[PDB]
Amino acid sequence: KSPGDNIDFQTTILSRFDMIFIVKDDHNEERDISIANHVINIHTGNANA
Amino acid sequence: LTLESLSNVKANSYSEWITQPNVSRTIARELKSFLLEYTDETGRSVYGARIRTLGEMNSESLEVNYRHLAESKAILALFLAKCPEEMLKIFDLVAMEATELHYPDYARIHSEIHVRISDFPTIYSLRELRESNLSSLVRVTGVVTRRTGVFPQLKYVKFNCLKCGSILGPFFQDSNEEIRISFCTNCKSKGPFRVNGEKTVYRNYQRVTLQEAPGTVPPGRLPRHREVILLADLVDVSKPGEEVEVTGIYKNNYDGNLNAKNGFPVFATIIEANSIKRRVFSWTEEEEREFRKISRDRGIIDKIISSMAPSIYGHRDIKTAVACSLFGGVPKNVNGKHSIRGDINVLLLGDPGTAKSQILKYVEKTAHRAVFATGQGASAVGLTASVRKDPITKEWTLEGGALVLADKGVCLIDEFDKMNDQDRTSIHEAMEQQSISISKAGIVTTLQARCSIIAAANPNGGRYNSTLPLAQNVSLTEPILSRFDILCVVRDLVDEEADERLATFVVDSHVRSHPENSPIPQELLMKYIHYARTKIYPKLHQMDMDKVSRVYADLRRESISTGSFPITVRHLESILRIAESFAKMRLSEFVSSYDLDRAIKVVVDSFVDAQKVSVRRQLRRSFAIYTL
Ligand SMILES: Nc1ncnc2c1ncn2[C@@H]1O[C@H](COP(=O)(O)OP(=O)(O)OP(O)(O)=S)[C@@H](O)[C@H]1O
Ligand SMILES: [Mg+2]
Ligand SMILES: [Zn+2]
Repeated sequence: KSPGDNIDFQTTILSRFDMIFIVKDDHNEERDISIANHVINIHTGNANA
Repeated sequence: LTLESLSNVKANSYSEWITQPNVSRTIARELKSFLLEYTDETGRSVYGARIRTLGEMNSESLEVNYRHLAESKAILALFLAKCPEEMLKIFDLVAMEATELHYPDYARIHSEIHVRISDFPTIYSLRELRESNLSSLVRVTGVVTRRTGVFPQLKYVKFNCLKCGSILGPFFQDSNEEIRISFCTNCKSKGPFRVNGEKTVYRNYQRVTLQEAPGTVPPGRLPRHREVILLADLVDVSKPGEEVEVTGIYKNNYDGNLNAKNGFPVFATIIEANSIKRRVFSWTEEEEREFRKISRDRGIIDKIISSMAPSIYGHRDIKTAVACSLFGGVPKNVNGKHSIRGDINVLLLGDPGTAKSQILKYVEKTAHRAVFATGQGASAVGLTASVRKDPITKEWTLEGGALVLADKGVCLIDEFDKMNDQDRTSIHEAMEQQSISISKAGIVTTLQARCSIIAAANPNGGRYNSTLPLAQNVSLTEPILSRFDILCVVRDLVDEEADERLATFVVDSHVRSHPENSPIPQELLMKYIHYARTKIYPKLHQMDMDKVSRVYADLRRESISTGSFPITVRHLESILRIAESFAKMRLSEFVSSYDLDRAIKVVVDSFVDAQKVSVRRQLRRSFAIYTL
């Protein structure tokens, strides 16, 4: 689908924003391992230190 | 005089009889003797022990049993029953002297002792009060509906003269009528005297509306109500909505020019409460040791889950989700910037007749602070915060709603699918940032709404569809479905064996409920749950990391295989949050691998049950290791 087809609003609204980001679901093993490690770091308290 | 001479009366009425000074001092002497010498033939004086206890705890209340006074001094019990005001004043002076003998400096500290008569024999309902009960002692049952704020009432009134400026000595204030002053003793004038509240001493005052309990009311009739006046030590003892027994003097209100609407000289009546008796998550030191003893057992989690909702049969997964929601996790603010929610949100999506309402009621009885709200009905606390003006008082109040009121607690929402837009925005904000922002009537503020949410909903059309997935089965949009940690889909598939035990359970409840006819007991479980929420705060260590990243990577790619809705980071955080509630049931400061595996099982089972029938059969074989 188009980026304007994915949004549930008018495409002219997109023009009013200076920077638009399209955040992607990578669906990769090595990225999932790293992000899981990061979240467990946050929950453990190693991230705070 | 003597007791037999006290029984004989010379005055016109009993009030003027007790009013006589010789009779009054005889009554005071006999009451002092009775307070001193009374025993139950066990070698112990109960009233001496009561005086010592109230002296040691610095109390102004002496609880005196009516049966003890009745068996020993029957004429004094009759005098207390029929003319209670002056009798209670005399025996208050008697008890004050008795406390003075025990403690000499108690008088300067307190200077007042209130005697609470207990176990009055006759019990009246509110509908059977007549004028014969006026100015007499009455014991009535009732449910408290509303109570006023505590107000200062004048007790030792001090005046000042406007001509001289001197402060004139204190006078005791009768609670029945206003007192006034006409002489100065310094100016020898009747000039204008003003009350100064700086030197005046006050007592607490409260008004409580008491109605007849609806069970005792006859069918066609309406419940009668009375106003009960609570004095200094008795204020704020009765929460509205609870049923109590009040003993007090039944008396008339005095109002100017009576009632002009009726056309008859009609008086309003009140109960001046001598005593309040009620028909708490505090643990002792022994209860903590018993909690450690029962938490040392290996099957503590199984036993807690089995103790969840005894009236509910066969719904073990729901009971597990309720146990996680009641125990809760640890909310964590890492380095201030990043915040992670630490309470479990459970959504029970089920067909009608699956006993979700009974589960919500059980959580309400069980949890410390549980607020019940409904989308469809009206007689409940609203979910939206508001600022409202009372149509009578003309005074504005800010109410946070059910979500703010359940802060550090539980919000139980029945009929989740039937909300309007404003409620949907309110619960969306509460599950998003755990706060409620209000900008109304000049008030701009944010209220804390860190409340765990347990909700009950029905599928579209009244029946759940297995071929359709979870998003199509509810009107709930995907972001509000994502905020829930546990998603319990319940369908009553017709199995003859299950229906047999369910029907047997219902019929056995019906038979035992007839008037003519392993689990932790709930009182202990309630305090165990409260202790775990405030004492444990479980944590996990860094070497347990290599497994959770292992399973989560094995999670997501399987969601890639079938094309279902994805496993996000919220599922990992739900795993790590539910595991911190399993370690709270064990009362353990660390999170073990078994609690983590059980949390993985709960999250995976909630994820698979939410799938369509095609996705579910593929997902069950791949995650059979985690589900076991
Ligand atoms: N597993 C069960 N164990 C015990 N009682 C049950 C069970 N399932 C249903 N019931 C009974 O069935 C009745 C269902 O009443 P409610 O729980 O009030 O209705 P509901 O389940 O909330 O569904 P609604 O209100 O129609 S959406 C109650 O009398 C329950 O006691
Ligand atoms: Mg219901
Ligand atoms: Zn004066």
